[PDB]
Amino acid sequence: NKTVVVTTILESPYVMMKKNHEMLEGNERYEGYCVDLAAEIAKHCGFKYKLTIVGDGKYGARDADTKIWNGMVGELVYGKADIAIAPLTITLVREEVIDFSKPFMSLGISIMIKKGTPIESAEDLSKQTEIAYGTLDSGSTKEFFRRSKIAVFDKMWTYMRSAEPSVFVRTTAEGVARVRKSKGKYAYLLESTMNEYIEQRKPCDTMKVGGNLDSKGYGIATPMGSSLGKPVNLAVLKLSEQGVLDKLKNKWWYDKGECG
Amino acid sequence: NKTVVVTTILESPYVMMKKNHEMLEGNERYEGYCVDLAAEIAKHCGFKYKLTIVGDGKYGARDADTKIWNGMVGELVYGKADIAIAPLTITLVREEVIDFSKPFMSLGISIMIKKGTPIESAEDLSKQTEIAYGTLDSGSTKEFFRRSKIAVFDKMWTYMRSAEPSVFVRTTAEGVARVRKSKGKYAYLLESTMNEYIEQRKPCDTMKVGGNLDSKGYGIATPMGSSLGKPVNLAVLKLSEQGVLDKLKNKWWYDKGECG
Ligand SMILES: N[C@@H](CCC(=O)O)C(=O)O
Ligand SMILES: N[C@@H](CCC(=O)O)C(=O)O
Ligand SMILES: [Li+]
Ligand SMILES: [Li+]
Repeated sequence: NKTVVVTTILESPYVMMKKNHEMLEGNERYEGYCVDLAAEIAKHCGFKYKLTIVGDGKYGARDADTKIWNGMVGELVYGKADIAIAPLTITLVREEVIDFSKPFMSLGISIMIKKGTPIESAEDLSKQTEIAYGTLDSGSTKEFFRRSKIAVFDKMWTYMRSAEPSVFVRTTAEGVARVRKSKGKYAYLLESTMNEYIEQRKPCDTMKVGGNLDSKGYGIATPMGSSLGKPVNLAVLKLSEQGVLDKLKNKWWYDKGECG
Repeated sequence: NKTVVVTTILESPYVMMKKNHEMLEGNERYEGYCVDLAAEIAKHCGFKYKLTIVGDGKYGARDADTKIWNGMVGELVYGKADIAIAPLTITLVREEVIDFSKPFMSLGISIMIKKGTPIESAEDLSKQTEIAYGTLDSGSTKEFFRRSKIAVFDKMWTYMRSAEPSVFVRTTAEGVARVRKSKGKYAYLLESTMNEYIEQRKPCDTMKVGGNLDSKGYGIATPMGSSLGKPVNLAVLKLSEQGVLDKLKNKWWYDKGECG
């Protein structure tokens, strides 16, 4: 029937511009883990689709004042897209307003440092002031710190929320640049999936340190009650069980890694 | 209103008999990760409940001939329990017949050996015949091997399905005993969660080797369409985000580990 509108986000290696994108149109402009996953889910569910990059470049948060959702979550809530296929964390507040598949990838929050930075853990970050640290805006990592009752994470949030200049970034790439350019004086808190990808990219100057701070998952999201949710969830489980999700992770993370 | 009937399974450290169980009655007979999780979910959802150990001691599989489900899955499908709170793997075939929460624990299939056994991987097992290996009956690990199209896992299944004497066991404890007693000539394929627990128990003679073979999760299950599913799923996500699931994992795996 109708073309399914897929909201997604330009986040490497999930969705990236193809080298020759300026000559290409439509879905062919893009490549990556989520582009491949969208093709697999569409094939299993039997729909045609159009990939659309979220206008505001955000994952999704609800404004405390207006109660309005932004980002990909907002695109689903307000009826501007039919499905989100992206590294979108399954969270309580989001689950209350959109539907999610079972997870297609497991992850947790992690620490990225410039190589040689003397930090091995969140506790280490929390006990010093020389090295600044922050998170992405409008996403689940920022919310993790804002809501935590665990002393070390509350201490980190109390620092981050009032730090000057701001420690928060608008995109993962801006966080990576800040780590790379800050001579060891900025560390970035981000999901293990993104951190592990970046560690395999030139110039090979970052690394993931410490254990993950939490354990959670990304899911494919649909507007609440959409008939697409049920077949999409069954497709995710099938792809998981057939080993396809594992093959795609290796393809986009490790197969052409650049750091040895 | 009505007392919720919870089906569960005696699998350490998820549900275990308390030391003084012979003097105790009802839910007080039991302790463990799933006993604590049931209490937390009941508190958040506001129900009273009765823990019941599944009669046949199985997780759940569908008989190819009769199409009848056994185990905890069968208890839900046939209306004998209201909810399953257990280390029950979220799988495609189960998702088609019962509802599941988002996962409360992440895991994958793994290899348990007696210390000193010269095996480091599934590929190693598959390329030799001196060391026998098998899985639990009536569960998701056996089904993983039976359905895999990946050459190494298909080769392992072709061996396991015809091995004599049988390499399959009825309970995890029987698998552990077979590893411990077989002088290095049996290796057991089981979920990483169970393997990591057993590695911390006396006599400290087993170990987990190699990476996990897959990535998946346990969920709380309800009969399809039950009104309990929605609040239970929101409770799982809340407990996840508050760090309670992490606290319970540490409590039952590591806090009183016996092997250093
Ligand atoms: N996956 C996150 C974005 C990344 C982050 O917050 O670190 C989300 O869905 O909000
Ligand atoms: N968690 C598995 C049981 C253990 C196994 O198969 O290794 C299930 O739900 O079937
Ligand atoms: Li939801
Ligand atoms: Li289901």
